Amino acid sequence: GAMLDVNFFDELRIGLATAEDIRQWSYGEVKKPETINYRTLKPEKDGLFCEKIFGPTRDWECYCGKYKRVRFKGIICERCGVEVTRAKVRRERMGHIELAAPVTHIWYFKGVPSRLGYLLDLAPKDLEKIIYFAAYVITSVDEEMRHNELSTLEAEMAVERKAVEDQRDGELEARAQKLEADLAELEAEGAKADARRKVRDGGEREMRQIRDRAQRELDRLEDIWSTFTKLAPKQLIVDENLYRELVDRYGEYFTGAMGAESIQKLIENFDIDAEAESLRDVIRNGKGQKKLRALKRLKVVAAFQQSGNSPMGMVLDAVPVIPPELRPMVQLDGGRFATSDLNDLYRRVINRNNRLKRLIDLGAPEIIVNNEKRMLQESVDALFDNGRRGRPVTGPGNRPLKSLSDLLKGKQGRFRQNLLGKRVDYSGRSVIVVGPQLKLHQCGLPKLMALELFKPFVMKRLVDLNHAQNIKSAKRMVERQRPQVWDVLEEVIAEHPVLLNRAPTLHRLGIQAFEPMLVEGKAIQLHPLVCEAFNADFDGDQMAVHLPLSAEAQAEARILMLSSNNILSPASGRPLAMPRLDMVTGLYYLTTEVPGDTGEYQPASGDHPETGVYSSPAEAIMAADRGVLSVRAKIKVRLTQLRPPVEIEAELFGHSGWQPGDAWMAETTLGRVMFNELLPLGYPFVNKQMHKKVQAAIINDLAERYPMIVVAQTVDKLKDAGFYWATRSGVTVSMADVLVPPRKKEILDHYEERADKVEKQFQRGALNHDERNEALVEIWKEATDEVGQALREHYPDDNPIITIVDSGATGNFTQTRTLAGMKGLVTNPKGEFIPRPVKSSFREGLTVLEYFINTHGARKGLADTALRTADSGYLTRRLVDVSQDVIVREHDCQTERGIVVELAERAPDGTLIRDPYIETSAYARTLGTDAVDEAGNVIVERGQDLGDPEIDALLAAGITQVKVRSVLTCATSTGVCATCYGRSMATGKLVDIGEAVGIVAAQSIGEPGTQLTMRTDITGGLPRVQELFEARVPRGKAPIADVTGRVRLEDGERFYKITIVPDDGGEEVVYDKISKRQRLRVFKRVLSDGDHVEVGQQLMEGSADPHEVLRVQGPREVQIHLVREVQEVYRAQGVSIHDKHIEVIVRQMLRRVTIIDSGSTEFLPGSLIDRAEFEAENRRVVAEGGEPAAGRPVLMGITKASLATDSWLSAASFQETTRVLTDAAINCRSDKLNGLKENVIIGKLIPAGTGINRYRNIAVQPTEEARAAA
Amino acid sequence: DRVLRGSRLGAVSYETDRNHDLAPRQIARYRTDNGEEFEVPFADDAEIPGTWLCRNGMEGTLIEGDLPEPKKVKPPRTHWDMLLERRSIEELEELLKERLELIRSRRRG
Ligand SMILES: [Mg+2]
Ligand SMILES: [Zn+2]
Ligand SMILES: [Zn+2]
Repeated sequence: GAMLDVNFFDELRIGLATAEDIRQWSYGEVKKPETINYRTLKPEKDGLFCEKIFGPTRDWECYCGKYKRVRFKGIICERCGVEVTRAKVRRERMGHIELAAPVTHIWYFKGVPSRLGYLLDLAPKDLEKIIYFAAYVITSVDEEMRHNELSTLEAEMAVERKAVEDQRDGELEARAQKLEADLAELEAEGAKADARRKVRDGGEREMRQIRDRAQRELDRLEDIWSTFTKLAPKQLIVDENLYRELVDRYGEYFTGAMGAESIQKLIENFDIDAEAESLRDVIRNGKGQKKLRALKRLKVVAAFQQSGNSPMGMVLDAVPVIPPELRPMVQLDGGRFATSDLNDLYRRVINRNNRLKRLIDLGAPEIIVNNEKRMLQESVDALFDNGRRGRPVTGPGNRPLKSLSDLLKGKQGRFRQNLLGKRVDYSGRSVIVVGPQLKLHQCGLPKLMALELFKPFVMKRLVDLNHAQNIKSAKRMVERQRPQVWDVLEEVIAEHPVLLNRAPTLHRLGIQAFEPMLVEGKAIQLHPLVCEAFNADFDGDQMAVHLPLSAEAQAEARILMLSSNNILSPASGRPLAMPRLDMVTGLYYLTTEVPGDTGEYQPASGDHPETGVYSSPAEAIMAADRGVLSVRAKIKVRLTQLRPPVEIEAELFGHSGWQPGDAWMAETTLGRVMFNELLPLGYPFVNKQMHKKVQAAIINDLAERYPMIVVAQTVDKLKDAGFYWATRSGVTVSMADVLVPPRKKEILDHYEERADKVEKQFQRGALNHDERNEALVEIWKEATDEVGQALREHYPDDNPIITIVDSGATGNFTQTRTLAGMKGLVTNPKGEFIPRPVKSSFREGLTVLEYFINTHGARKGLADTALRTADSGYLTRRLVDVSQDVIVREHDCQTERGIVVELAERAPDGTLIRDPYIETSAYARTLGTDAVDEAGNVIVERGQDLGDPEIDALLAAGITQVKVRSVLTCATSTGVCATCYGRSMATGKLVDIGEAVGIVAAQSIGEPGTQLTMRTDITGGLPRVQELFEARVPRGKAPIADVTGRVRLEDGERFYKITIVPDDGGEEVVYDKISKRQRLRVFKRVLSDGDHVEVGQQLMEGSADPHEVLRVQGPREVQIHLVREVQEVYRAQGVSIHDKHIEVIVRQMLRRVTIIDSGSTEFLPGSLIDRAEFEAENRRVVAEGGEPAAGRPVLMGITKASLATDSWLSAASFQETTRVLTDAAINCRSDKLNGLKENVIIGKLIPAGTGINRYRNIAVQPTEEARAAA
Repeated sequence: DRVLRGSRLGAVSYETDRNHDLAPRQIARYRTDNGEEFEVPFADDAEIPGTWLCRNGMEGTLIEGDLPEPKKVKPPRTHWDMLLERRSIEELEELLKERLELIRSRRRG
């Protein structure tokens, strides 16, 4: 019911037009190529802007001007013709053109494969001659009347040929009599007979051409009779003169036509069922090229068979007209007029159609008429898709006219260019400054921005306080900025959350919601902790503010996207509100311990007591505020309000030390007590030195064991104490605090002698150039590491630079090595090393040549960072477009399958060394089965969350192989069940039943781009990940095994050739073209000759294509390979991604199965279908007899897998929008509106998060025990 | 750099869409040649012409037989008439009979 357009959609179905549907849509028939009057600027009558068709131009204004009142409504005016209504109906009122002669579509002819040509079984170039009026084609030919006229008109044909032969022999006899006359009138005179033989030869040649021309017209008679006997439908007849011969002699007993109406007659007299059965018989019985052709036609043939849709849609009798508001006839201030280029094409089609109608009522020869038909057909094609066939129609400046299809095609259509994004109201942006007194959920706001933002709210409030009695007075008061608006503005702005966003928005934490508070000034203040999540520096970066309006949207920005409820990154579960550089330096200086400092506790006795002890931290604070104590001494306080560590509390109170009350002694510092009071009351005492890893562990454990509000208040107190002790710590950089190592000249002389010897040996010609450069590279790398060792040995611990480095605040040791020491080696523009190298440090200052050498590497890094940024954006786009449908649907899939987990493999001496990859592989995943240690009891039952205490229990019990339940093995239809996915890391508990895990996975994978350095011919960087998800064959193709047993290591000349000894008794496996660009595989030691191999052991050393490993070891070990292969790349940069994020992508790759046996089930060999359909394929058709359908697992790249989707509306957004529509149009492919890409386009609620029907039909009512209290 | 202004040729009002106290409406019915009704809601105080253009393609007449007037239609420029304006009857008939005599002597022999 797409007439009144109710707000309740179920499906969107695209079909195929008919002339009846078009004339039912239309509100008239445009018949004049007129738009406006040149002087009065009013629309014309029966033109492209005809008001009678496309409604009026002003609100309830008829054209003469009589009826101008809203009391008139829907009343057509007999004087002017129009119906009184709003001017908004010019947006959606349709017109149609009437066509004198039919014209076919351009999409069903020109777009290869030609769908009409496949339907009617013709060549496309030989269909071009039909539809462009250059060849005649016979529609239908009689058979019974032709059958008796075969005999009768063959008698007539023989009689006509006999009369023709009589004419021929009469002409030959007359020419022979003239030849005998030439004989008589040459022979009678006795002269030179050479000229007398010339007239005889001319007469002979004349007789020859007479009989030759007679033979040619006899051949013409034979040809017309032969072709009449060969008369069949779908026969092209070239040479319309010969067609006219067929008309004058054998013009009856058949019907022929020419052109689009001939195609229409052909399709009308075309029953598809007989050709469908014939194609079925051909593909069932035969084989080969004819069977492949029959299948390729049988696609669209069976589509029309299952369809109730007519096959008449290719021809067209009435082009529809787009409403005039979509092609605006705007004018500017200054008499300049602008149109949108469709009016020229429409005007052209109108002119051609009117001229053809005039000629067909006049009566004209067929050359004129068919030339007019041809240019009309070309005009319609130029309207629908300008530039496909021949040449595009251009205009002024020779730009081709943007047709209808270019409003959808490409990057300027209504599938991308208005579906990337749109500008919004209630927005704003400014520069940002640090707000280090704010609480975590707060953010600043300048008043000259917030007044503009909250303008309607403050208008309503200051009307309600009678400062301005009407809205216009309120608006003028706000514009003049009278001083009452601020006291109104605070009350209207309290507890009204706004959003913040910094472009570019990489991942999910890029948009966070904050409660505003007013800031005098011009810059948005910001909490200093969230700059880590926003990736915002303060070099002048600009954030943008939006504003939610509805009660629903304010609820979402208050509960979901609030800044205090996003502490853990969803990629890995590590915190992102952890204190960074400056406060980390503060806490490091606070909690370090210095021996030899003032007022230390010593037990020096026999004369006087210890003089280090203190009764309470209050007394310690008083003493430190005096001159006696330092913060970082070592004392023995008696705490009372801090819970002791577990060992000490077990020693003293056993288990019942309720640390609110009791008292105990501790030999800490003061600073660790002062820092440890910031942590909550239940938390055990720490007593360590607060390196950044330790702070990450503390905040991670705190967020696991405590609520988020406790975590937020704790980390805010941490920020305050961190800044206050950072400014006391005396971190300064001065040139007396950058010490050169005092051994650098000795080190450089010792390496310089070796370099000089190598250069001398190349000077004598003892080696080649690349050996020289390699030896120099090795010498200077050893020298650089030696001087770095000397520097780190020399520097004392309490230096500012090494303190900043060692705390984990920022930087690494290489930057200190360059700042004092040596720069090392600098690369080339190509990427190789310069063998010079730099031997100076930035404290001592470089010289001119060294600065010139350094400039290459600096500029190269500067350009390639932006290049890597663009490529990471591209990768994120592809992954989002693949996995934008995996959302949580059920609660329990209820399977028993699952993957296994390595989990701290057993040592050969025998112990459980903990495996280093557990937090990204084993943490936060539910257990598929139970775990039992040495056939005793179970330790952890099915369904447990598998956190740290379960991990410790399994490790103490001494087991490695658990069988976790996970996605990959999820048995739901679409999307995954909640109990498989495990603990969502952004909450620390189980996921809900609406979470968009696919988009979370895609953003968490694609965000740590721009930190993937490749190396210094096998890919090892970001493009290695890019070819992995595309699953293409890699460059460094190291092959794998195909059977186990011993192997024959074997090398030929300059490239190797290894055969494999089989143990199965089959053919001996032989690998042939092993080039010498690789090395041998090292396993367990080098690959030996006669060494025992596996069925899938990699032969060479490098990479294997996954298609091979799918073919050998099946569908399981590809995923175990593909997870571990990608995850290795991120571990090379110290970046942690949990493996369930990659697990969603690899699940989407293996959805499909190829077809090799269509058998008796409906398919085509070599085609790809979903497994879940293929499961129900051989559960329905195998009832009452199984039918052959052989399926193999196929692994496909992400761009290939996204393209072969099913919701056509989403699929049109990628490429070939003309092609994507034009075959879904044939199949009547109704969409489902179930993904997330399509619901954004048509503006309804997304079916994920607060859009599902569990969470949208919630009824809210007071309880009845509280009803009576009201 | 380049920011312009402009408006389409038309003004916009602001009323309320009440749906009760409308103008009194007569509904008229027309009909094309091919049996196509086109219901035309006029005013109640409105003259009804016998013919009216419709979306069907032609001027559909009234469904009444009250005004059946087919009168004023003719082709003003026929080739025969503009032949008659320049050529006389005896000259044209002489040419006709000469060509008839020629084709009689050609087909007959
Ligand atoms: Mg910046
Ligand atoms: Zn009017
Ligand atoms: Zn599941």
